Amino acid sequence: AAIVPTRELENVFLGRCKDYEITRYLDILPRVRSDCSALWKDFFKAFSFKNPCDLDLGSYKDFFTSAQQQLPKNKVMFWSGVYDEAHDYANTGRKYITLEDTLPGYMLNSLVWCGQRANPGFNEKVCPDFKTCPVQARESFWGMASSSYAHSAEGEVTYMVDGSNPKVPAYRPDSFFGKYELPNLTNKVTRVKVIVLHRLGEKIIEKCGAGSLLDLEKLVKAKHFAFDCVENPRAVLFLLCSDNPNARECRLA
Amino acid sequence: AAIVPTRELENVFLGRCKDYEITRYLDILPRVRSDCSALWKDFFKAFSFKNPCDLDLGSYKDFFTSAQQQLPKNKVMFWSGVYDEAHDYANTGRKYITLEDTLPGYMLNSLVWCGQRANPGFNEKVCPDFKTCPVQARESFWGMASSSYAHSAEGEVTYMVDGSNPKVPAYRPDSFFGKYELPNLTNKVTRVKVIVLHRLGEKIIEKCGAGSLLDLEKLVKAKHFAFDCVENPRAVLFLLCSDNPNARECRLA
Ligand SMILES: NC(=O)c1ccc[n+]([C@@H]2O[C@H](COP(=O)([O-])OP(=O)(O)OC[C@H]3O[C@@H](n4cnc5c(N)ncnc54)[C@H](O)[C@@H]3O)[C@@H](O)[C@H]2O)c1
Ligand SMILES: N=c1c2ncn3c2ncn1[C@@H]1O[C@H](COP(=O)(O)OP(=O)(O)OC[C@H]2O[C@@H]3[C@H](O)[C@@H]2O)[C@@H](O)[C@H]1O
Repeated sequence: AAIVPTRELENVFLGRCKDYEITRYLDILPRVRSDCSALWKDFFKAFSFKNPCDLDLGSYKDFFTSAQQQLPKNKVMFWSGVYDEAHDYANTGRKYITLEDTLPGYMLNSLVWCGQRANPGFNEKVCPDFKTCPVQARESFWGMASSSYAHSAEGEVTYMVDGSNPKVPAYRPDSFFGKYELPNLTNKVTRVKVIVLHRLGEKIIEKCGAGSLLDLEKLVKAKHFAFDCVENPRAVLFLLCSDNPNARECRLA
Repeated sequence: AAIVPTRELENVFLGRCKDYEITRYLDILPRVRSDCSALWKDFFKAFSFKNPCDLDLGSYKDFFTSAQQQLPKNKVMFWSGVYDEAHDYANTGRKYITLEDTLPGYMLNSLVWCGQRANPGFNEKVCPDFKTCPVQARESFWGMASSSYAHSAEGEVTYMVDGSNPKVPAYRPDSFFGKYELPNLTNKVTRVKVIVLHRLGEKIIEKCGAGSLLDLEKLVKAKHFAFDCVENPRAVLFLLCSDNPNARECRLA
């Protein structure tokens, strides 16, 4: 494990960008004003010719400004600890939007990149363990992405959490949700709908109305939002049951 | 009576190629030897500067010879009628490979294009509907696509079909599957396993052992493959029930 940057970053970013422009999410999400080139100048300038750890929460502000899309009322989803589950359920924009569906999220998803001072101004060979930079440098991209996404959310929002992780509560201030989403939700949000995942054949850790979720309910209420919570709603249980068919909580009548 | 084609077709095609090339199906599918630019050559030369209907089964043969990646033993799936449920089940290469997960597939999926013979060799305004073009010109691309895909399979293959369509038999000789995939399976293939879909709260139309599935079962046995069949296997079913959780077919116990 040495962190390997994405080869041909500009070309890959440009590809993804053009592809999304013309063919992805057309009626689910609006297009952005900026061409794929300017977005690049914007994304490049933020990290290039600077040291890997030489970045703040303001670095990519210009990019995120060009790249923000109006988000559909009531359809915005945040997730913690449940990447595969939340994304199957959200269903590629069809049921809910996730960051990964937005242009910015789509473009940069799974990509690895960093600066250097020497020409060319980005490092194509190696990249530092993120644990070695200042948090605001290491969070500077996806933190600002979350912030900007949460800011744009209107209506009901939905949040999917993991209620079975004995080592990690369903809700925590130190997650990205906790740090960058929940506190950035505007007064154009009305209700927070929490979906709690209860892993098949695993012990239930976080019940709804107790521990960290109650903690969360208090915060939601404090922000003058409406709040509700569900544990394993049907629609979701079945997604679950598909990968673990012979599972107990999937006994068909 | 006529359809609009995909804007900036080459940008889309290349962009896609580079995103596939660098970032998609890495642990799952291998890369091709050709530069993106070369894939764009064999491909454009097929339909370019011709009547929109001047296409046949061989037109794109070089493109499909180029874009052709070996396929992993046993993970290869065909479908007819059941698109979303098939790609849902397959799970973006995790459980099965679809034609759409492959380089040629990925690239052109959903795209609309057509030659004209005047500059620039393609029409950017308008293009023919389905029935408007002859059978071999309508099926030149996706049929040749299906051809190689099939030619390349090994071990167990998998066929998912619609068993609830009064208008269209689960199996057909004149489907893309029956015209192009089936005839081109090789002695390296050993078994064809069918999945019959039975849409929820809809009336069963076809069953294993019968109708076109029996026709099919014989055709298999005659090319010397083992055969197998199942109707709404639990794993499949649960996906279906996630969209219609209220349906009788999946009352929990
Ligand atoms: N798509 C992304 O690259 C990305 C990653 C994390 C979070 N987010 C945003 O914030 C929320 C999810 O993150 P969270 O912290 O609340 O829960 P989280 O703790 O589950 O986020 C971690 C998950 O995101 C990816 N990831 C792993 N390590 C990461 C790292 N250190 N930095 C960023 N992502 C990492 C993995 O899929 C991982 O399982 C979502 O609502 C989303 O909007 C986006
Ligand atoms: N890639 C396509 C494709 N792309 C668009 N379409 C495709 N059909 C088949 N294929 C391929 O042949 C098989 C399905 O063909 P067919 O049984 O005719 O699909 P069907 O379910 O009969 O085809 C459904 C519709 O989708 C169109 C068809 O022209 C038709 O308009 C698949 O395994 C796939 O490999």
